[PDB]
Amino acid sequence: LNENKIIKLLRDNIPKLQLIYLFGSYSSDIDIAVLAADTLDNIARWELAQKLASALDSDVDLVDLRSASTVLCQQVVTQGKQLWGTQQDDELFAVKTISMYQHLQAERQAIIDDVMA
Amino acid sequence: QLNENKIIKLLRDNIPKLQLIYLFGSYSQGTQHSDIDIAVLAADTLDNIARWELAQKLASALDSDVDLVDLRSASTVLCQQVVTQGKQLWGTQQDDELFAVKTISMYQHLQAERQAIIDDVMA
Amino acid sequence: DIIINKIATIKRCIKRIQQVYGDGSQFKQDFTLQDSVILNLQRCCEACIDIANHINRQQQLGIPQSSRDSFTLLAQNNLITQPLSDNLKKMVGLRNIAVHDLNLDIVVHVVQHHLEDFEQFIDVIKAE
Amino acid sequence: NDIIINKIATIKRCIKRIQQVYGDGSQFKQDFTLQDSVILNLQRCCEACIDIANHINRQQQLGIPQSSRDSFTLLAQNNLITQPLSDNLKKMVGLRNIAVHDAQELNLDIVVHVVQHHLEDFEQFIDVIKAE
Amino acid sequence: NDIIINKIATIKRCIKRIQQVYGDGSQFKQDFTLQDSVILNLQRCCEACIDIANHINRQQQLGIPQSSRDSFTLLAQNNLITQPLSDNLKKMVGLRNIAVHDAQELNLDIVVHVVQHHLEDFEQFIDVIK
Amino acid sequence: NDIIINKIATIKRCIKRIQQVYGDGSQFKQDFTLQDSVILNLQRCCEACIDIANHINRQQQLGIPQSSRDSFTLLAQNNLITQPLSDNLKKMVGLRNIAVQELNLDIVVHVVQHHLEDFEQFIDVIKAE
Amino acid sequence: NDIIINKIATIKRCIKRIQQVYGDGSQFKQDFTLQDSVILNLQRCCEACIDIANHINRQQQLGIPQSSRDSFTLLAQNNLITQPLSDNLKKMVGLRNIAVQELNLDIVVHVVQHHLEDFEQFIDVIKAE
Amino acid sequence: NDIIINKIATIKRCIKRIQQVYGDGSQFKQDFTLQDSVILNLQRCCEACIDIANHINRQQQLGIPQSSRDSFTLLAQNNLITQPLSDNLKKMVGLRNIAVHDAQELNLDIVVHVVQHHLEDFEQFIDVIKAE
Repeated sequence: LNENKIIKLLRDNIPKLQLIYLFGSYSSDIDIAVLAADTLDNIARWELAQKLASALDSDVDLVDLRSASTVLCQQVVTQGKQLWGTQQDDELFAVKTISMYQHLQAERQAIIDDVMA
Repeated sequence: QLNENKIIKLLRDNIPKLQLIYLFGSYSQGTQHSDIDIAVLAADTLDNIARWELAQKLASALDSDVDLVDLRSASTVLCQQVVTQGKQLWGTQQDDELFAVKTISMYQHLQAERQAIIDDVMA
Repeated sequence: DIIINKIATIKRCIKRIQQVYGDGSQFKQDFTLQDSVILNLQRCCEACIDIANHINRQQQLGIPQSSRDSFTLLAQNNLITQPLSDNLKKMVGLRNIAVHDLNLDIVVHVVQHHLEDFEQFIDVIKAE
Repeated sequence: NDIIINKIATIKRCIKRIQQVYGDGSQFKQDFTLQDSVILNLQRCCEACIDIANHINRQQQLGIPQSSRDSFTLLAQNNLITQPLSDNLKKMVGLRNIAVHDAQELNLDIVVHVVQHHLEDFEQFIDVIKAE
Repeated sequence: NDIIINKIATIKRCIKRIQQVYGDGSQFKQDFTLQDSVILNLQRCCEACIDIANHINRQQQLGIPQSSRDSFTLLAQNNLITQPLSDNLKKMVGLRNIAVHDAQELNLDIVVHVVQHHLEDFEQFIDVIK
Repeated sequence: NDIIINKIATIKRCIKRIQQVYGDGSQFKQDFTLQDSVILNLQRCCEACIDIANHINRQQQLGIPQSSRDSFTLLAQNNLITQPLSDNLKKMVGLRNIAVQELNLDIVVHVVQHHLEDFEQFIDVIKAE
Repeated sequence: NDIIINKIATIKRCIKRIQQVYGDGSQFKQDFTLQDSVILNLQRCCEACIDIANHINRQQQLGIPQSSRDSFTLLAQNNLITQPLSDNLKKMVGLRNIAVQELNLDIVVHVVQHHLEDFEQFIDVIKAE
Repeated sequence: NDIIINKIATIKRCIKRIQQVYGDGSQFKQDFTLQDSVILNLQRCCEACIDIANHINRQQQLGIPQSSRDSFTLLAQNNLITQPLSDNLKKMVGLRNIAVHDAQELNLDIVVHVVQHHLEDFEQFIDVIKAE
């Protein structure tokens, strides 16, 4: 992965960008998460994914952390590799993510227990 | 390389009264990037579900997706492709030549019948 | 105009099969009368294919992969019933066997029991 | 069924207590103790609703929530709540999220707006479940 | 090759068939049964001719024809057929199309001009393949 | 682990939607929309299984699969699924190339009627971890 | 060549069934079987285009495609499709993933309403031939 | 680190609010609003502590906390808080859970006991963390 291509492509296209994470198998698809000051238009985000897809000659899943689920925010915080953004913003995002996830586990554990026999 | 010996063996061990085996996909021309396309002719037509099952059996043995074509029930268009681009891996020369002219003749008749249809959809 | 002239050929070809195959006393014995019936059955078979291909053509129902596919395309769009589709494709197979390579108890059987299928196909098509 | 009634009852008790403590609104913004009571009873309403929603999710096996707000999305995707009400409850979860994970960047004008106009979203959500 | 020898026997069997059914030709042009016969046995010769053309075009790796014409054209373009015999048979499968598929615009003159002077054409193709 | 929990949920949801849409058959082979739904939900099942298999192959360090079928071959060689179930799951990988027709719709009915239990058997082995 | 003629036929057939099944956006909203139909026929369109592209790349000896997307770049680098249509066809390559679904349904609707013509444009450029 | 500075500040703010609201105790068992204020400020103290725990565990890679409770156990097994303080913080989380989610089974004498004798568990947690 040319991380610089990923960094540039998302800086040139995402207003007020704050964090970029590479996550998934590469840290099928290259899984990339971004956090900006606003949530991105869902269609615009898919189209920006395909531009990254073309430039990296591979499938790309671009996740907007401002509108992504708690479960998948937790995965980005657990396994992700930060490629851009300050150390402060990463630690803020982690503490908010990790806390919300422990709260969600309390709410839904009875559901996961019943679906896993 | 493609292991044509295991293709031959696997089909012989599983198809009763087998007569022809053809390799005809991208793998027959230059093994491009892809289905492995294989055509067989036996004395009977094969059960379609049984034929799909043996495709997956070869797929497992060759670690790639496999399309197994029963020429006794395949279209004229697809029979023409097997004789045009196919590589015979088993069977007599007599059975191959019988199949070829039967196919090629049927195909030139179908081209006469359907040419106006072809012309309209590609213009 | 193509379909009406093809239906005309089918009607005059069938009537020609019927006249020459009379009682069938000698069909099996003299070949010139086998030749006439076999070619006029082929003509009937060919003409149905052209009617079918003309209809598929005027309604973009698909590209036939084989001669039998001409009737399969009409049946998949509910323009002939699938029992009639299977009967017409049976005749396509006999045309194939006549053209490329015919036991003639098969032709006597079609002549005596299966010409109706030609006549039912033209009765449908013209009805639309 | 046992657990749903109690939650329903908890929502009503918490609604009333918010109303009694917010009284006329006058001294609410200038006394941190009223704020605490109202804010803590709002969180109770939200959490009780999530528990009702997840309990229904579990008994009818509609899915695994990926976030707290999704518990209401699963009720809407199976047409057991109207989606205008789904989005109102989801907005209430986000405010709980703010009041819990970030104490001081609550804007209390939103809190009083919820009190004055959106507490009936709890009673609509509660108005739908019961009859099911 | 067995496919060649079987066709060639088909051609010879069907030419004689043509010649016997049309002995005198008094009642040829008003009895169209003996011509259902001659038209049928005519295209068996054509069919047979096309099959060796097809068979040889494939074995010698000159290309696979998509029409009966292209089959005779490829053998001429590789100089195994005399080229006007390529046209003499390309014109014979063309006569046959009109003969079977459009039987009322069939001049019926060429019918008999072809069983007349051009029936040998099948059997120079036949000895040229031997 | 969230990846395995959601893939098992996706498999269950698709198996139910397959059964609900196929019904008794009857109208299935005559509505291309119900064939498309079943076929696409079968692919979803296969991919979710491949994703489960690859995640297990990686966290348990059994090796790197070179292909979708190698994902199940690694689980079978470490005896976490039986060889018959391994071979059944590989068979379904073939379904991907059946979307891209009536020669095949009995393949699909065959799979619907006889191999959905292989999906449920694979997730029962995975739940028992 | 039969290979490209039949692929163009399937693309046309799939575009028709997408339009027929989607309608005016009617109830495509909350009925999972028509979204499945639309999604799978869009996949079929994408695969048929990739196969047409690969057949031209290999018939015209433009190179060996390294990916489904690289298949369209080889045509674009030899000017048999323009760059915008190449990039439009490439962004369709991404569609086969989101089969494996509700705020991704806006993606699907977006493609149905604005990118069908991209497939159509591609087959008419190929019909030049 | 800046995050730990703000969580320690929040813990400080909330402890005095508990103190200031509980005054002498003469009215606490009586008034629902002072119970609500005290309980909500205990929750904030608990969450600020949990966030410190989650932050240290992540950024020095001691593990992924499954729940708020294990977040304190992982700090204890790497000997950055004493075991006794780990279990006190773990039991304060549980009392809050009963206090916010099921108050009608809440033993307020436990809350009064925590208010009077266990608020230094938080302050002991802050003195450890701060003395890194």
